[PDB]
Formats: sequence, structure tokens, C-alpha cells
Amino acid sequence: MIEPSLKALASKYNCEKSICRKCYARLPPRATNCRKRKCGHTNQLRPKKKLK
Amino acid sequence: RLNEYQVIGRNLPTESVPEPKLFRMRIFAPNTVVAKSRYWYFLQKLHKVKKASGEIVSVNIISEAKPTKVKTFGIWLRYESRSGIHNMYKEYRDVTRVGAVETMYQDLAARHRARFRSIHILKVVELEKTDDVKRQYVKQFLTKDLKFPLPHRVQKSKKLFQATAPTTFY
Amino acid sequence: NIPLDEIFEIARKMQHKSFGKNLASVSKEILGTAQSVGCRVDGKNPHDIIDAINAGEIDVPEN
Amino acid sequence: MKYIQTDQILDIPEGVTVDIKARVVKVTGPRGELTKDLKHIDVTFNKINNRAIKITVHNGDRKHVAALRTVKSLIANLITGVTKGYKYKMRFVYAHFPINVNIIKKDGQDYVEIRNFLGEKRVREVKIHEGVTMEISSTQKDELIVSGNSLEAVSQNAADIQQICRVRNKDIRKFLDGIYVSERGTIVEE
Amino acid sequence: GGAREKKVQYFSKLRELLEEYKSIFVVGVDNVSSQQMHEIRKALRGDAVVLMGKNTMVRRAIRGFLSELPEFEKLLPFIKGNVGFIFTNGDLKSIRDIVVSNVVAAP
RNA sequence: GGCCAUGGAAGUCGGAAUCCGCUAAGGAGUGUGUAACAACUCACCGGCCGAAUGAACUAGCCCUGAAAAUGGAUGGCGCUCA
Ligand SMILES: [Mg+2]
Ligand SMILES: [Mg+2]
Ligand SMILES: [Mg+2]
Ligand SMILES: [Mg+2]
Ligand SMILES: [Mg+2]
Ligand SMILES: [Mg+2]
Ligand SMILES: [Mg+2]
Ligand SMILES: [Mg+2]
Ligand SMILES: [Mg+2]
Ligand SMILES: [Mg+2]
Ligand SMILES: [Mg+2]
Ligand SMILES: [Zn+2]
Repeated sequence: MIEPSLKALASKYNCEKSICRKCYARLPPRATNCRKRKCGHTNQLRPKKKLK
Repeated sequence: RLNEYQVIGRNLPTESVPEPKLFRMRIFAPNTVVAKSRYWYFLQKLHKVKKASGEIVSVNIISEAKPTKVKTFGIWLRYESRSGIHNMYKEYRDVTRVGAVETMYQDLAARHRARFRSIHILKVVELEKTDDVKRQYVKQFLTKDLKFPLPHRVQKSKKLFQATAPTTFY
Repeated sequence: NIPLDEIFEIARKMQHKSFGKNLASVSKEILGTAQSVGCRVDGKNPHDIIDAINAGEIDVPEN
Repeated sequence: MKYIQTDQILDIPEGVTVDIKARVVKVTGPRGELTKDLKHIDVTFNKINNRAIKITVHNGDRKHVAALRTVKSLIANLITGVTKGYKYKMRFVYAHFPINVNIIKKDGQDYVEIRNFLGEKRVREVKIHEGVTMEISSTQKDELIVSGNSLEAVSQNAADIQQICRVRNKDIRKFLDGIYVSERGTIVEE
Repeated sequence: GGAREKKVQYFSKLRELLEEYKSIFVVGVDNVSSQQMHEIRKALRGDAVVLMGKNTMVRRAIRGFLSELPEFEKLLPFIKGNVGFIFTNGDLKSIRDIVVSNVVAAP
């Protein structure tokens, strides 16, 4: 088991991201556009879904 | 290569109206044949007159008042794009009113693909006050004590081959 | 339906609540919080008969 | 728009001597010297005084102006690397399998050796970059201290260690195991 | 439009309380909670009024109006940082008994 | 610890509500965290620096949209302040 202090540190790299809706890119949460050229730097983003 | 012309015309006098009002336009044209043509183009955009029913009264070149005084010009435009019709305002630095309009025509061709046929010049005004300058790309030349180098000078050679290593100082 | 002239009593029995301006502000706290229930508050819902004396309707400047 | 001129001001602390010649910056401080070649950028330098340096771009477009404050920030990072140092602290994050981390030396090279990561029999080795110091923290359980003068080398070795510990074929939202950078600071605390 | 009206009411209630009472001294705080501030004014019903707001608005909205109430002038350079106001008039001791009363501390 | 739902839900499961009072400041709450609170984070207002900033729209070039079968055609070479 991972202590809550370390689980937030790990979630910063694994969970706290946004995902491009057309090409599936792992983006920073605050990003307004995707960094990939293949999708045309689209603004259609959505947060990475979480376990529940 | 353009000139600024004063073109004055009127409707042909009738026994009903023997002295119709005289209307003048300032036309930026390469020569007097296009200056009088452009005049009728704009009168038929505004007044009920034609070339067949009208008369050109005077065509005169308007020379720059201070052709060796550096000015900043604001030009008000109305141009047609591929999709619609737009109003625009741009600024140019030059010593003659004509040379600002020539820069304007080169400028809208390059950034908006607007041909000569697609542009109406609404107004050209010399901006007297430094507060009258709205655009940053010409306002940056109105700062105090302006200095700048010209790095990377390329010298044009008359010969194909040069026997010494190239340089770009200047 | 209340007051039943006792809505000031609920304000002066819960006298330790809203740190307002002058006692009558405490009555408004119960006025605002009881609106979340919704009953026969003089016929309708509060945030109305409240807002009557909030601007100044009849008369409760009780000392 | 071709901005006529854009400027940034470097600040040189008292004990530091920046030294620039043909876009080759050599920064000297109490902690040592760092050098960097900037021949891929068109910038010019003026020494305002011994404590300030002007960095100028003449008639630069949007991207070429954008490349000016990055030059400033890189030289400032060089300055603070030779006057304060850099220190990255990494925490070992595991749910079940303890991560066995040793600082080994093979073939005359320093390596960081990660074992038992998620129970794997595989032994992970990360080369330690030159100018980078590794230490196993005594004051903290499961902590690695990466320190050095150059921020670029320190952060890239730390990233190497973090990247070699990526989880495959699992739900990484659930399998949060790995080695992660927990603190980015300086050798000299401020 | 709303902000300039709320600015107008602020300077209105600033000069309403200025003439009604008088004389004020240094009144600065930090790390003070919202419930922390509700405690002082709970007991300071009418003897004192907790005038509150900010800095930059207070300075200029009074400095320009140094015509109907000049006197202050050089009094403005005092207003620095997190500073409120306790509009009252009593005595150097009679206000610190009722005001300094509540303290919240931390290590 | 608002009401009702709820084993429990106190802002952060779900429904009528969406108010009031102090405030310059604060939502019956934007999140993480709890069985639940607590906790911190935000909404908005403060202090600080001090001269600019945000939003919507238009159309130029470029990019995404743009998948077919022998190897191959702005005519070829090649060309990037052309
Ligand atoms: Mg008409
Ligand atoms: Mg131009
Ligand atoms: Mg030109
Ligand atoms: Mg141009
Ligand atoms: Mg046309
Ligand atoms: Mg030659
Ligand atoms: Mg699987
Ligand atoms: Mg565009
Ligand atoms: Mg693109
Ligand atoms: Mg294309
Ligand atoms: Mg050419
Ligand atoms: Zn994408």
C-alpha cells in the first residue's frame, strides 16, 4: 500500500492529465490545444478519466 | 508607380439644369487615362451620372507639399475578399502621399491577396500628432534616439568566383 | 405559519447566532435559512416577505 | 511585425564573472565554471557593467524574439548553478515490491542499479552523467539525492531514472509504482 | 457599471464615518481569519465601526478630496500593506481593551 | 452537521433549493481527501509589483481533415529573405 503523500506525488505523473479527443494524447491538464500535428492542434480535449 | 490626381467633372448641362454641381475626387492612378476612368467608376457608385451624360472638367497632378519631410500616414480602406466586403485601416511611413499608397497596394496584395480591382481607398490622412499613431509596426519608428544596426550584410558580386572567404560585417 | 409573533423569539432564543448589525439581522438569518424548507410563510415562500421588510415593509425596528 | 529591437537584462551577482565571446558563454562562480555554446541562435551581447549584461535581438520576428528570454533564462540557470548548485530529490513509490536501489560502479562508470521493481527479475542500470553526484538519503527512507552544478544534466539524469521505471501492460492509474521527482531545489538552501 | 457604483458607495461610507467620529491610529493585521474579524465587531456593536476595504482606493479617493477635508495630506504616507480601519473615538487605552482582546496564534 | 433522501453524506453520493447574516471577501460550494467529518484546495475579496489586459469575429499562407494497387514525375534537375 502507498501512503497518501506518495500517492499524490505519483498521481501528478500518471493521473493529472488531459486527453486529446481525436488522437489520444497525454496532455498537461491546463492545455488548451493538443501538441501533436497529426490532429491539427485541436482544442477538443477532455480530462483523463479516473478509477472509480 | 502612381501619381495623385485631382479630377473634376459634372453632369452635362441641360436647359433645366445649366450649371450642375462640380464634384472632385483625389485619384491615385498611374496615368491620366486611368485617373479619369477611376473618377467615373466612383461617381456611378454615388451619383446618378454616366460618362455618356457627364463631362470631365479638369485633371491636375497633386504634388507632395513637403516631399523631403518624413511622415506617418493613416489610410482607410474598403476591400473585397474571396468571401465578403471589409473595411480596414492601416498605417504607412513615407515622405509622399503617393508613396504610401504604393506601399498600401503592395501590402494588401501580399497579406490579403487583394488585387488593385478589389480595393477602395476611403481616406489618406497625414498624422500630425504622435498620439494619432495607432499601429505598432509604424509606432516603433517614432521612439526617441532610434538606433539599430543591419546585421548580416550580403554583398552582391559582379564576378562568379571570389578568391577570399565571404564576410557579412556591416 | 409563524411568526405567531414569536419569530423574534426564535431570533432571541437563538440569540447567539448571526453576528449582524442590530438584533433584527439575526431574524433575517432564520428568515434566509428557513426558506430552504418552504412552508406557509405568510402564504408563500420566504425570500419575499423577508425582502419586504428587507427594504422596509410594515414595522419591526424592535429597540 | 519584425520588432525593431528587443532586450533582456542579465543580472550578475557579486562573485560571478560571466564571459562571452562569439556566443560562447563561460560563467564562473564560487562553485566553479559552466560553459555553453549558443551558435544556433542569432543574439548580440553588450556588457552594461560588471553586474549586468544586455542581451539584444535586432529586427527579430515573433519566434526569433521568443528565442531571447530563453537565452536569458539559460544563462541565469548557469549563474545560479555556479553560485548555489542544483539538487533534485526523488522518492521511491511502491505499493508491494520494495525497490532496491544501489550506486554501483562498473567498467569505471557510475551507475544507478534498480532491482526488484514491481518484482521483476530484471536489473535496471542508469548511467550517471558526468558532473552529477548521487547519494542515498540517510535522513529519509527511500530517497535519492541528485546534485550538481548543471541543471540540465541533473534534471536529465533524474528523468532517466524516472523513465526507466515505467509500468507496462497495467492500469497506471492503479499501478502507481515508480521513482518520481519529489523536490527540485538548490544545494544552498534559500 | 456595477463596480464604479460600488466604488462610489465605498467612498460615500468612507466620508460618512470620517466626520461622524474622529481621530484614528495605526490598525494593521495579517493572517486574520474571517471568523477572527467577526469576533471583534461582535462585541464592538456601536462603540466602534470596523471600516474595511483595501489600500489603493482608500489613498486616492481621500487624497483627491483633500479640499473639503484637507488637514490629512501628509497623513496618507502612513497607509502601507494590509491595513484596515476601526472608526471610533475613545482613548488610547479604552479601545485596546476592546480590540486587542482576541488573539489567535500559531507556531 | 441547511432541508429531504442516505447504513452514513457535515459543501464535495443523490433531489426541492440557489437564502440570509457579517463582510471588502466567500457558492447551501471548484476540486483532492474521509464510512462520515475533519482536512487542505478553489469561486470571490485582500497585500505585492506596476502598464497594459481579456473575449468574440474576419481572411491570407501553412498544417490536420487527405486511403490503392510496376518505380516516377510543378516536364527533369533542383529550389526555402526561392
Ligand atoms: Mg446613392
Ligand atoms: Mg506595413
Ligand atoms: Mg514599401
Ligand atoms: Mg509592407
Ligand atoms: Mg470592386
Ligand atoms: Mg567577386
Ligand atoms: Mg490488462
Ligand atoms: Mg487563422
Ligand atoms: Mg497545424
Ligand atoms: Mg494540404
Ligand atoms: Mg530573387
Ligand atoms: Zn491530439
